[PDB]
Amino acid sequence: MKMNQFINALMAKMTLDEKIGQLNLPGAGDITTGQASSSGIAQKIKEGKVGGLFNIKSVTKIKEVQRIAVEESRLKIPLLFGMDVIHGYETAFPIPLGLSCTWDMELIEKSARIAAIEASADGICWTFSPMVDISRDPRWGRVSEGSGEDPYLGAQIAKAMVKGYQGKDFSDNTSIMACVKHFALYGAGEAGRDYNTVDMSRVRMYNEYFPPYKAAVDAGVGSVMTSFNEIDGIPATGNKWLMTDVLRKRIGAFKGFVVTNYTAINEMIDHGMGDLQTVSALALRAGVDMDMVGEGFLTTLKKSLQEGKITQAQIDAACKRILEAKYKLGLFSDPYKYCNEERARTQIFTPEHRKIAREIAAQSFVLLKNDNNVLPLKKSGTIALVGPLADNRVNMPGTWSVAAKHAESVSLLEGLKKAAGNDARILYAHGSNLDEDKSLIERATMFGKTLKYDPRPKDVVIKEAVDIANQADVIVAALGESAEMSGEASSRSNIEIPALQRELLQALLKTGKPVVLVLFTGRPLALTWEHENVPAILNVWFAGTEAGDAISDALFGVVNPSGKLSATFPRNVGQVPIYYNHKNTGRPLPEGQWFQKFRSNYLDVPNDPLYPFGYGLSFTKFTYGDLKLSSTNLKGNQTLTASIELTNSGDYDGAEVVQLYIRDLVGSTTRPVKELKGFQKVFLKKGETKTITFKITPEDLKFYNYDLKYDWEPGEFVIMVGGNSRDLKSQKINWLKDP
Amino acid sequence: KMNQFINALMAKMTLDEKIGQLNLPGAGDITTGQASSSGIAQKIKEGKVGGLFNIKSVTKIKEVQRIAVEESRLKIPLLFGMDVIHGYETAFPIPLGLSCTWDMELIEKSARIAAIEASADGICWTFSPMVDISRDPRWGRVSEGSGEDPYLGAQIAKAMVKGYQGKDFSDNTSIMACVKHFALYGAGEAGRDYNTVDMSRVRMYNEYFPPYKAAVDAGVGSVMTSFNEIDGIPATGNKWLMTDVLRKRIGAFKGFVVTNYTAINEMIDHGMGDLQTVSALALRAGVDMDMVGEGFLTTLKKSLQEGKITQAQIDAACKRILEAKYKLGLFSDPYKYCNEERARTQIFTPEHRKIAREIAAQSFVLLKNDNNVLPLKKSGTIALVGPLADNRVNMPGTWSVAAKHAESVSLLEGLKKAAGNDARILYAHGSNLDEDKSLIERATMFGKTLKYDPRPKDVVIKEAVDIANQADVIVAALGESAEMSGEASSRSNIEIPALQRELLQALLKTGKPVVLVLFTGRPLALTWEHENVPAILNVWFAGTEAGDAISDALFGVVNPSGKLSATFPRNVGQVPIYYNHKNTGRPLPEGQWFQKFRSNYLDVPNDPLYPFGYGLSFTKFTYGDLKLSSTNLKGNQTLTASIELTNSGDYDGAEVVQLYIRDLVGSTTRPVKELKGFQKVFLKKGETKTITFKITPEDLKFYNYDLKYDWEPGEFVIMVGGNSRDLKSQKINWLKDPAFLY
Ligand SMILES: OC[C@H]1O[C@@H](O[C@H]2[C@H](O)[C@@H](O)[C@H](O)O[C@@H]2CO)[C@H](O)[C@@H](O)[C@@H]1O
Ligand SMILES: OC[C@H]1O[C@@H](O[C@H]2[C@H](O)[C@@H](O)[C@H](O)O[C@@H]2CO)[C@H](O)[C@@H](O)[C@@H]1O
Ligand SMILES: OC[C@H]1O[C@@H](O)[C@H](O)[C@@H](O)[C@@H]1O
Ligand SMILES: OC[C@H]1O[C@@H](O)[C@H](O)[C@@H](O)[C@@H]1O
Ligand SMILES: [Ca+2]
Repeated sequence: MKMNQFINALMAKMTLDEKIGQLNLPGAGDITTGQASSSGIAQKIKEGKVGGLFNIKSVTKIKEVQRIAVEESRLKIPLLFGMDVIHGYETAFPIPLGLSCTWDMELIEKSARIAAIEASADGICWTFSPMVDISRDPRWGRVSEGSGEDPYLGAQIAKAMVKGYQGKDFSDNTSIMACVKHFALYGAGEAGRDYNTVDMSRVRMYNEYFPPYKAAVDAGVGSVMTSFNEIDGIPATGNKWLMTDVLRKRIGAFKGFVVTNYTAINEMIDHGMGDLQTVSALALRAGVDMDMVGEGFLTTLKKSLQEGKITQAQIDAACKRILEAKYKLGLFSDPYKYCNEERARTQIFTPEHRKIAREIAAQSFVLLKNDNNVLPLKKSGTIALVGPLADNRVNMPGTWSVAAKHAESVSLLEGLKKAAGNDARILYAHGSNLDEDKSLIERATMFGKTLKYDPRPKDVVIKEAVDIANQADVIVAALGESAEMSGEASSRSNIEIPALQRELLQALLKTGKPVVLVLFTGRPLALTWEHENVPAILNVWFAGTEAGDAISDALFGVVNPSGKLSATFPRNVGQVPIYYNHKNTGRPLPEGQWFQKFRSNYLDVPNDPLYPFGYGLSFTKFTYGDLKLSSTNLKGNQTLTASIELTNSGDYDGAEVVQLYIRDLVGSTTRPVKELKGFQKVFLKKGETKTITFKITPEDLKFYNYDLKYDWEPGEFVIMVGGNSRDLKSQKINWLKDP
Repeated sequence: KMNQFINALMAKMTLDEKIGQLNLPGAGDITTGQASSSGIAQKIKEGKVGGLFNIKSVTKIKEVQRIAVEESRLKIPLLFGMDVIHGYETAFPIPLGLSCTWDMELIEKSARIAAIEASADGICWTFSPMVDISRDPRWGRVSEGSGEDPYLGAQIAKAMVKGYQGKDFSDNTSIMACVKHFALYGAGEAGRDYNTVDMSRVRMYNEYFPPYKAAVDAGVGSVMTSFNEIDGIPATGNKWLMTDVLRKRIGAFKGFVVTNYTAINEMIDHGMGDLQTVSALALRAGVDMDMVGEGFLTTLKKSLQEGKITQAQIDAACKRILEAKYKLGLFSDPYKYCNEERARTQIFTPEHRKIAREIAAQSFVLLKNDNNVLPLKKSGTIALVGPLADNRVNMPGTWSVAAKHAESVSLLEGLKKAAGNDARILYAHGSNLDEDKSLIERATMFGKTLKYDPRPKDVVIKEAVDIANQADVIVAALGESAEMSGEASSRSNIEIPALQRELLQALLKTGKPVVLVLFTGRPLALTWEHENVPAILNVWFAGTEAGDAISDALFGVVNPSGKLSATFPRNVGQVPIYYNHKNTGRPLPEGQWFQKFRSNYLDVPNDPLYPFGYGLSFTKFTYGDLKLSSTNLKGNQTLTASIELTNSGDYDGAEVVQLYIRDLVGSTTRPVKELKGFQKVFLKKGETKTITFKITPEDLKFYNYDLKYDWEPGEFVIMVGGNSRDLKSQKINWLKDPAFLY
């Protein structure tokens, strides 16, 4: 009895309403433990009207709910239990944007593995993750959930995430089904405003935005979630071209199912697509399989079928897909597969898990500036820790951490005191609130992620910090955003550090003491003034439940920072969108020659971002020899070997991310000045040299041309290697086809 | 006839002579007195020059044309072109400013006068109008266009072509127009000039193309390509664009295509290949004339010998250039536009300046007028303060290459004239343009300098404050310099320069009522100014008559009647923000900012500061309820929509009544509203008039997902008011007629 036979047999037993019921993923409402079977959701499950549920927590609650299905519904079809497990379950790793800066695919996969272990131990068998939306717009709150602006890096991370979640077998009780989102183009919302209109050409979609989604699918992701945005004037959720012709294009078949985003079907009414029945039929016809919360499928599909607006086959295909996911997950052989109390008791938020998170977090930090050897700090003397983010636990996990043990996180103050012990004195001061305008603080600290609010006049509180700082040999400024300043529906028209904090920072600098800016953020910020005036800048994103410890490992040099930016840091928001893989234009500005009239440039700011893609410093220094190519004249399907000597020429052991970029000089369409095509993170002891090697083939040269044909064209290419997208060793080559 | 004449001419022509017609080189300096031995002379004699541009003075142009007529083998005369953008010697407001008149008659007149002056000076071809839609205030070239709306843009494009070209090309008072820049130029990424452009086909057709199309339908003689790529192919080499779109219908276009300045050569930089390759690409795409770069002149013959182009491609391009010259009357009289007497009497005349002054005053947009600050009483004392208070050469704005910049009327000048003996005007610099001198320098190129005060800003501010304290009202002339906009004048910051904001603050702090007369070439972020300044008059850049026109507004000689053609954002973080937007699936209900999980920001409302079509008056206008002839229509019927407008204020005035239509449901998402009509009407104080609009299914059509141009049966909302924001509305139902389905 293989899957297809079993599933066909089952569906032959089902009524029309039961098939439709499988397509329903409703909101659950409150469920009183001890009386699940008589709760609001119970009746629906009993009537076969529920295919799955989500964001229900605890194996105890889940088992009982699952028992209603197994024992009290006619066919005893078990439910899927999903959740947003985004960057950890109870143990929280850094936010995804932070994790992507590790450029370490092993660590990425590992964090996903541990998340799956924890979530599955607590009854969850399906996560709405990874989010792989490409974005070039820092205003958008959701950049925190993604992996930056690059399709290659993004695609690599997609594979790592899906593999971590899903393992080699869906039926394993430590593996959960992943869900790539949000298909598609969500990250191009106009003016960085969440949910706003998206528009772009087909050729831009294929080269610049689609690749990460495709990587997830090729990796075997089990499901796909639709996006809130329209494309070509049709909401993704109702977009047949996208959901059928692209997603399920013959060769490269996606086998899983498509679930809508939260009431995305109903929102098509607001989009302007028609009434609930109309937009529901549109969604099903497009290839949508499961309806999240809005119940458009449940309440309208029969009427449409009776009216011949949809077919039985359409309903059947969607039903079968849901049932197949359940079968693959092991639910028809054991509906309680993911419900073991002892696993939940022993495998969640363990000391070992927290240790791994701590180690992973330290490798996500990006050191953006370190003048005059300020870092690492000596573990002696006195250290002043100042800022609205110095001593707060609940913000450390950042946004999208619904299952995290927020109140058990390690504050920076806590982590610092511990690491220092009796070797160094740690002094503390609030310094300032998150921002002037209390109402902004409030909407930025939703979901219980509150900060201590100081009712005293800002000058009073600053004077307090300055006077404390004057007693220290070095100041550590913990500034930046709060957790919920990014995330969903957290768009900012201003991407600077809040004025109040900058005013505070100014006061700290004026003490004359060395200041280290420890920066908390869920997005790229505009930091020109900070870069000019602060000796050392460490971007720690949001590091998770172990933030305080991981950050202290960095500060004292237990761990040498090795992160690299996966997204461009602009000089101001007026530069947006600014990104490394751009076209040359017909009037490029020669490097270093800002400003030039009649070139492509601004009157009031240079063209360069502040920090480019791939940027990141170390406590040590890395020296690149000259790029060596095995050939500069290639023919057909040959392999080019590119190699380079890398030397740790600094004072500390450390790792660096070696990056490979390729520029296609001439094409039938304009080609980007460069695109990432490989990378390698390597650790080097002080004074050690290693040969780093990349192997290139024509596959690395391919792109989607004007007719959307994926292929490469003969001609000249530039091969580049270095420690960021700007500082590169390069060499030109000629690559020819052959008859 | 023309066809027989040109065919015969072309039969006499050598390959090189045909190629030469396609050349539009830079001229280099031509010493008046020895044009026939100048640098450009030899090339003309050899038949290598199809035309020239930016040569000025009928005297010079006459002697250059003589070279072609008397000293070339076939005597084929030249076109003479120029950027006549908003007036020749008499400067009208910058285009964006002109757009705010919402007066198509006035607009056509300004073009008419501009053609009269240019043609009188030997010019027979203008690189105008630029009709690029833009939703990005950062782009300095918004100043050259007409805002963010396709319908208003299309109406203006039509009015401009009509004004220039008149009834017949061969009139010595008509010149050939050139709609630019085809296409999509105004969507350059991050508002940085020349930067990458990218969008969907369906957005192109509904949102960006219409103005270009109206130019063509109005009979524009030529089209200029743009610098941006499209779908990864530079416009100048984009065959789909230049041939499939531009020349889709039978005899739709029929004119010729010229490249932008070295746009072919720049395709090399784009990454499309070498000069020959990109030249051949351009010719195949449908480009006919090569501006400055000489890629056509130097490479076409080789490409032809190599089979990369065809003879017929060269012949077709050459043919179009000759037809242009034929239509313009050049083969009948190569000197037609070369009359010394016309040039002496018909240019920068008192009459022309008067008209410019009239038009300018109609282009101003009154953004705020609290507590009846405006209009000013012509009595007591008035303090004029700001870096734009007393400067002539900036008044004409950018793209005013033929303007009499130095003869422009400064604001101090106009005000003192108007005040006469009735009020005393007091002046003070207040501050420089910006705290950054190198920014000032680069923002005041092309000779448009501002006098620089080397004293400490605080000393100068105090100087102005002490003057202000002597006045009963203060007039602050602040904003941009002329060349802070225009080409390659992109700004990442769209506020009034910080130094000036600081000055402004010190003025308000005097307790005196302050009027902000704002000089700008772009929308600016003005939330703070709107919050603190009693009155705000946006004067754009009004031309050579700026001071007189502005003074007309200030004292109430002319009741301001302009309305924004582009949205004013609260900050650059909202960009792009525009009125004709999609609803999204999570729209923020009106008045409800902030709402979590709706489409909105944490730190700023969704609303711009001032919406499309916004404009105040010295008086007030009351709208009655919207009357519709029917709520249930079928097939090709006419809906009549009427409304009572009443002047309920204290002054005579005009207001622009705007018609918007919303298509509620569609096979694709439809914008929450679209401008579909307008009428500007003058009303005596207390007068009431019935404004009427005729609506048909044509007004309902759009380009669907498959790019089919059609309307769909269903509900629509008809809206009327003096704002894209404040409207009377009514829903209707419109069905197809089964009988007439074809
Ligand atoms: O001046 C208008 C016209 O100038 C064009 O050429 C520039 C050129 O780019 C620059 O190198 C030189 O120093 O100045 C000349 C003339 O100003 C420019 O390329 C055009 O876009 C511009 O419209
Ligand atoms: O909670 C996450 C989820 O909430 C969704 O519904 C919101 C709803 O918009 C709001 O009115 C209510 O107060 O909170 C609920 C749920 O907390 C929201 O629409 C989703 O996008 C969001 O992911
Ligand atoms: O929680 C389920 C879904 O809720 C939606 O509102 C979010 O946009 C998704 O990212 C999330 O997976
Ligand atoms: O001078 C002719 C052309 O020069 C170009 O550089 C400008 O961008 C065009 O708008 C202008 O018409
Ligand atoms: Ca190539």
